[PDB]
Amino acid sequence: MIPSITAYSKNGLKIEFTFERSNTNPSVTVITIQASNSTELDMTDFVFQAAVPKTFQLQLLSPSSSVVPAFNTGTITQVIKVLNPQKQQLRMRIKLTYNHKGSAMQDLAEVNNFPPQSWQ
Ligand SMILES: [Xe]
Ligand SMILES: [Xe]
Repeated sequence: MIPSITAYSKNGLKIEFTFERSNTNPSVTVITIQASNSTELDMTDFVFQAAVPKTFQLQLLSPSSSVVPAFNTGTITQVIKVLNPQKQQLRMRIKLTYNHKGSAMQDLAEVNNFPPQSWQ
């Protein structure tokens, strides 16, 4: 009912967002993030961070793990709750940090493709 989106897809790392409206607080959208890794090597010590504009509040819940396993063999799932008291267009800056092939990777990206249903 809220379309899912690919929030990020780069360097073998894909982050999908699925959305649900909170049953508790109709101003809250619950985003379930799924990180997957299409590469041959695990992405370890993986950390998702996000920031949203001033009018919103965010709660990031604990991720399912810290490894995005190679070959799409599973995902990291993590829930972000977004409170949007002013029904503003949701947009988000995400920061992804992980190790891959022994190297520290980090990328900052904007997610500006939130479906209207996620914030209207
Ligand atoms: Xe994640
Ligand atoms: Xe960020």
